[PDB]
Amino acid sequence: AEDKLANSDKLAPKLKRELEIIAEDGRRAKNHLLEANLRLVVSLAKRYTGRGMLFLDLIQEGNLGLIRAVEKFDYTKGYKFSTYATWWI
DNA sequence: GGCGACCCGGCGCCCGCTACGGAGTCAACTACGGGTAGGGGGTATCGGGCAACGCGGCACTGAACACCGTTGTCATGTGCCTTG
Repeated sequence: AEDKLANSDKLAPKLKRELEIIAEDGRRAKNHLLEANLRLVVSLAKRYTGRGMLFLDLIQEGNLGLIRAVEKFDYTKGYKFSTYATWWI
C-alpha cells in the first residue's frame, strides 16, 4: 500500500486514503509484534548482563536489534519469528 | 476540613594533621569490503666542501727627502817681536 502511494503516478484520493489506512494498520501490527517480543529481547539482555553495560541499556540495544529483525522478517521462512529474531538480537 | 499527631522521608553533620599494609576479577561467529597504512622506488630540491678573485695590515720599497748634528772651512781678528 505504501509502495503504491510512494509512486508518482496519480491515484484516486479514496484509494490513496485506503492504502494509507492499510499501511497504518500494518504499523499497528508492527508495534504489536514488538511489544510481544519485548519479553524475548529482555531475556536475551539477561543473557549478556553483567559485562560492564547496564542491563536496561543492553535491553534497549537488543530492542534496536529487534526492530531491525522485524524489518527483515516475513512468513516466507517456514519458522517462528522467535527463532529468526534471536540471531539479530 | 483544617488541626493534629505521627509518620515518614529526607536530609545533614559527625576534632586536626602527618604517616601507614597489600592488591587488580566468570558466559558467538564469520564473511565481506573498503580504506588506510606501511613498504620501497625513484626524483627534484636544498646544504655542505673546494677553487678563483678581493681586501687590509703592515710591510717593504728604501727612495727621497728632511732633522739635528757634526768638524769641514775660513778671511779675518789678538798677541808678541822688530823697527820707526
